Amino acid sequence: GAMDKAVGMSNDGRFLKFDIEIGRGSFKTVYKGLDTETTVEVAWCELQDRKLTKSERQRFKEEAEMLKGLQHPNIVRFYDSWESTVKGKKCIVLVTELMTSGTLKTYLKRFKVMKIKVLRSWCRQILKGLQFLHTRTPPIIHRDLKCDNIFITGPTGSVKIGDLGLATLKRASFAKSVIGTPEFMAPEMYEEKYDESVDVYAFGMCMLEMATSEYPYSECQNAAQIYRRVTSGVKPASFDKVAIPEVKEIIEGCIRQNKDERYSIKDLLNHAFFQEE
Ligand SMILES: Nc1ncnc2c1ncn2[C@@H]1O[C@H](COP(=O)(O)OP(=O)(O)NP(=O)(O)O)[C@@H](O)[C@H]1O
Repeated sequence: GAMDKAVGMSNDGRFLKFDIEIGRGSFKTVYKGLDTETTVEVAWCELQDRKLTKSERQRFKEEAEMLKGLQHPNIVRFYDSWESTVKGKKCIVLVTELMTSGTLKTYLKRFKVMKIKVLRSWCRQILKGLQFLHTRTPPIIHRDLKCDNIFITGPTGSVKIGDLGLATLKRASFAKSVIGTPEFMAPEMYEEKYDESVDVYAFGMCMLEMATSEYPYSECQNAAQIYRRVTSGVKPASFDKVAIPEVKEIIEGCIRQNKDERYSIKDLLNHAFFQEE
């Protein structure tokens, strides 16, 4: 069967690809693969864009080297990446930990609401992962945090942050200058700046999504209206639907327009909402 047809391999024979398509987006196709060295299944991802400039691919090679030496139990593990030659163009392959239980976003669609104990636990694990990344030397900023790339190991398991280090390549992809997902992007990111606090802003919106089970700014007609609102400090309408005042208050501190007024991650971890139990 399916697991007997290895239709691709890394140069070393470590990773094998099976013709089992497990998902597809506009950036990436994901296939089930095998790590022959540990026997664990992995996610073998193939980038849709086969016309990235030499310079884009070179920069990503340097990025993948750093990603390959980072590990934390709340971060989806990055194993390797290389360029395969498929047809007429350089197809980039990434191999990552296989996540078998979907995302926070699909969890919210399935269960409709998140219980406040589950919220607290998962938000705390996201915060530990970000805090790990922010305290490396040098610091690593994710830049593209959202509910869609936060994975779970099971409905009562643990959270892993996905897509670390792919924001530059996602921007290059199809030469479209996509900077991120408007709903989660701090105001300063449209001026081409980022610091650690963009991740605090995005964490705040993830928390807003988990507390309300709706996408932030779903009232907005398009990304332009979101841009205008965020860069004048107009909150998403869902902020007033937040039912737990402590939660509301954390979200408020995370999404402040002025980056310097936002909570630090350490502030967040010591908050009574998280520090309790
Ligand atoms: N490590 C993983 N293990 C298993 N499935 C994954 C993994 N990473 C992504 N997927 C799934 O593969 C599908 C496509 O991934 P996704 O990240 O939506 O694609 P994308 O092209 O990067 N982004 P977008 O264009 O915004 O959809 C989604 O259903 C993901 O849940």
